[PDB]
Amino acid sequence: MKVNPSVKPICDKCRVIRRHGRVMVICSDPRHKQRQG
Amino acid sequence: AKRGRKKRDRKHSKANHGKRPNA
Amino acid sequence: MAKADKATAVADIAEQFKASTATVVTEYRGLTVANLAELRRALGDSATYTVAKNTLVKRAASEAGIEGLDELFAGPTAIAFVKGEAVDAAKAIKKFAKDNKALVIKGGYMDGKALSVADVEKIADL
Amino acid sequence: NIPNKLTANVRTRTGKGASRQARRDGKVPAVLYGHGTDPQHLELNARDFAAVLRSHGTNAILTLDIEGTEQLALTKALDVHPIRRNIQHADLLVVQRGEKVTVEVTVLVEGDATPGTLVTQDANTIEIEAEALSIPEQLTVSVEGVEAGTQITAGQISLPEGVNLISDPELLVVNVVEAPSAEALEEE
Amino acid sequence: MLIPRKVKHRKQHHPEQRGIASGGTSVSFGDYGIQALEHAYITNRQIESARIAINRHIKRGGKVWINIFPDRPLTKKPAETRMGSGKGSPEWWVANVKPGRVLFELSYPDEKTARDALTRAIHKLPIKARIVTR
Amino acid sequence: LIKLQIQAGQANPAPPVGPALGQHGVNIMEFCKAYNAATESQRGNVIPVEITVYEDRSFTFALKTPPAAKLLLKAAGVQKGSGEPHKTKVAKVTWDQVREIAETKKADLNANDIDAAAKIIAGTARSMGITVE
Amino acid sequence: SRIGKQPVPVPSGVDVTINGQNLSVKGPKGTLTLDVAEPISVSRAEDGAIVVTRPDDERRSRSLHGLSRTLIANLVTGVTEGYTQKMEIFGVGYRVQLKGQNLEFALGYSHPVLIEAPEGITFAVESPTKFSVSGIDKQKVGQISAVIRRLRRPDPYKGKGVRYEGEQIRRKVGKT
RNA sequence: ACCUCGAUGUCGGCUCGUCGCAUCCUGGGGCUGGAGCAGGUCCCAAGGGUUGGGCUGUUCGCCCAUUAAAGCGGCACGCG
RNA sequence: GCCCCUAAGCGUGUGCUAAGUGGAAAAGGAUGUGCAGUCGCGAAGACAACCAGGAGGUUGGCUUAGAAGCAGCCACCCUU
Ligand SMILES: [Mg+2]
Ligand SMILES: [Mg+2]
Ligand SMILES: [Mg+2]
Ligand SMILES: [Mg+2]
Ligand SMILES: [Mg+2]
Ligand SMILES: [Mg+2]
Ligand SMILES: [Mg+2]
Ligand SMILES: [Mg+2]
Ligand SMILES: [Mg+2]
Repeated sequence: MKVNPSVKPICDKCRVIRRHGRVMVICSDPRHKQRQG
Repeated sequence: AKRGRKKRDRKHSKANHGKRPNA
Repeated sequence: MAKADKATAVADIAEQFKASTATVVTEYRGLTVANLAELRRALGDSATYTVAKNTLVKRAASEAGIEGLDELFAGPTAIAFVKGEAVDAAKAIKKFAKDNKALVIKGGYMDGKALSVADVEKIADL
Repeated sequence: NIPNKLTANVRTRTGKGASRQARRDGKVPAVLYGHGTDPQHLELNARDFAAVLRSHGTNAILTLDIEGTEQLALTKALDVHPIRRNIQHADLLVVQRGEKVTVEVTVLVEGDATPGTLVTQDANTIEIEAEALSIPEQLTVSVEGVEAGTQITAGQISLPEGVNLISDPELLVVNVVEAPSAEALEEE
Repeated sequence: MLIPRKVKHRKQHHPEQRGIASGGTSVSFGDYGIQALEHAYITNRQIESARIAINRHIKRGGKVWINIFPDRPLTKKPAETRMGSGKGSPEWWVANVKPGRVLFELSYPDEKTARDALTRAIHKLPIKARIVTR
Repeated sequence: LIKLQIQAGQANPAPPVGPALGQHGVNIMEFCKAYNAATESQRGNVIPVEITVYEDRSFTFALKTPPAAKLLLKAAGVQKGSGEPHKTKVAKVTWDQVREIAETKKADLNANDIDAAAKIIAGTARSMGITVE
Repeated sequence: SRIGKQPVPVPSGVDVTINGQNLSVKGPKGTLTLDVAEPISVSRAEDGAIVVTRPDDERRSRSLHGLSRTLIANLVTGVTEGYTQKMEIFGVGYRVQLKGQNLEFALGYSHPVLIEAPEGITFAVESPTKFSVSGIDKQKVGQISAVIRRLRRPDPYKGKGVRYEGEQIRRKVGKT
């Protein structure tokens, strides 16, 4: 889980969603899982 | 720096018209 | 891909429909690479497996007397043409359909007139 | 090559203030000094004006309806803005339906040169003279099978009938040069 | 890095940065240019960084133009002496940039590649910029 | 199933087909024996094979056509081809030899006539970077 | 929207009772209740089916329409046929058994773990490594399934742990 | 140089504590080029602990034994 | 300034805000939302999804022990 102020989709399947008062990136690949903080 | 920042921010009040003494 | 590519594609659609005689309505996404290549090699003696686009088939249906294909293009469709004899091509297509249970058959076109599923199933035996 | 119709009303007040008010009201000030007549200050509509400019702009001929008095005109200047893109002032020139005016037309490169080359357009506009109604909105220059170190000038541009090139025929418009390498890109 | 061969005056008065750009607003050489939106000084170091970024993102293709040249020097005190002495010596050269002035231009055929290169170049600048076309 | 290219006068090639086929659990001894017994007739040209594995681990190798690249190379006479298409030549080729190779390869190409076979082989040659007079 | 606009086909052997915002359903597998949102109106058509409607097209209503529609759909599906989730155990020495109404798992831990079945949900076992959980509430079924899955740490090297029926977990390899 | 030259006693060490987490350990979790032990990175978490000696005024720093550790700083570079 | 402290509107009409923004701040990140102008497609059935693929030449050449469509360089093609 990478926590950086800038999050963007790395892969093509990686999706961007809005979690509780924040942005987040999700995918089947656990490496591309990052949070905005 | 927090004190000076708060002062220069309160300077931007609707009663002072963006002008105050000592910045 | 490209508009020129699609134009050449429609051109070949016409240039091969002018040569083919019989055709049937199915879907084209057959199965994995190995068995799909086996099926292509099996049907290569009289037919050839191919796919195209809705707009492509729509613009190609204006050459021959198959203007009635507008209602079929009203929604998806895949076609399958035959070069040689059709009594065996239709039999092989029906065999593959009944064996896979994923390639549906809906009809064919012959003698400039559309035929129903029952009609094609009855005329394929003869 | 037909004229684009448009409405226009005289400005009841000039100056920077009136101009800013008109621009806020979605209008565009315009002058119509004409070919030796008294200048007229009109107010065009920004929306349809920009629409026509994006359709067939770049000195497009126009037909102003000034209080029912139809009159042809030609835009010979466009100062949009330094930063943003808004039409803040227009200068239209009467053509009289038959005058021979000289205007700059944009050139466009079409084709694909040798894969190991690169094309550079040095001049975008070219001084062209033709009938008022027969003003070409664009010019085309073809680049097919062109090798490196080739200079296509203005004189080599194929002009339509009744069209003339006012600028010198030696103006280098397009230059096809060997594709620079990593060293050529890093040594600049 | 870019640096003038010689200047008539070594020390200047911190060139003013105000108003809008009068010239160099339209793209002339390249096909896709970057136009700034904030007035600020751009250093030769930043110019070289942007140029290297562009030349690395574009390999064996296209051409890059830099419509700005850093020639205005900026002095600097020894950083430890007291206040009040002969004016410091120049250490870095900058280029007065105003909003609306095109800084860099590119002539790459691939539109998306050129846009990405210009974005990566702008990411190395101290001001906001936008990509425009010829 | 996999199509592997190999020379004729060889035996037990580890790099090309070693791990490409041994991983499937196929016997190599009798396979290479049959391959040699079958290719002993030509013994003068690289010949590929489209190995089609079965479920019972059996195999019936289908002798395919030689590769168009190597056919063009041996028709030109040079062993190493060019690296840049339409920018470097190696030698000239004869229409008779082109027609001979096309007749020998007709049983693999999707073409229908000798003209289409020639068109396809010429496309392959000009993509490789060679042209025939 | 696209889902919230469709009706809910109620089978024959089902009794639907709507009273204001609340809505109860009775079937063979059991009975359930629900409280539809306030900005949405639920009504039983003349054909027995249920239909949810929204008085506006705001974001709240557009998001709650399909939500409530699928909620009542799952409710009727559960009270009619119920829900079931099959699982599987992988890894040598990993076993599971049924002890009364609770499930006893042995997944290499020093002590065997026990999971009790709460109300409205039951377990079943078809093999020492194959079991399933059935119930009426899809939410409770999914919660219990997720709990049983997370009981063990996910191990991608050997795949040891709990897995769903058609689970496809990622697997890496340790060359050392 | 804006209060303080008609006085604000300046570095250490001893005693005495208070507070922030940018956490040395304990606690929980994500990714690992995490096979296991043992590690690298990040997030939350300040309730508690955070050794005794030789050199050198020393702060700091080096070394000797351990321990989970022998934390970084503000409090007039805390406290005459 | 007009909700109490605290004297005056828990004022009227049209819209925005879900973050206590109001009631600090930068580069950048971002399917939050309202308005307005454009462009692609679309009952000639638009996008996603219920359910199903991507051939022959060929493993295009250099590079590699090797690059078979997926370190890279050049072009980036013919047939079914
Ligand atoms: Mg005193
Ligand atoms: Mg005193
Ligand atoms: Mg913390
Ligand atoms: Mg406590
Ligand atoms: Mg001591
Ligand atoms: Mg302390
Ligand atoms: Mg002190
Ligand atoms: Mg009061
Ligand atoms: Mg902010």
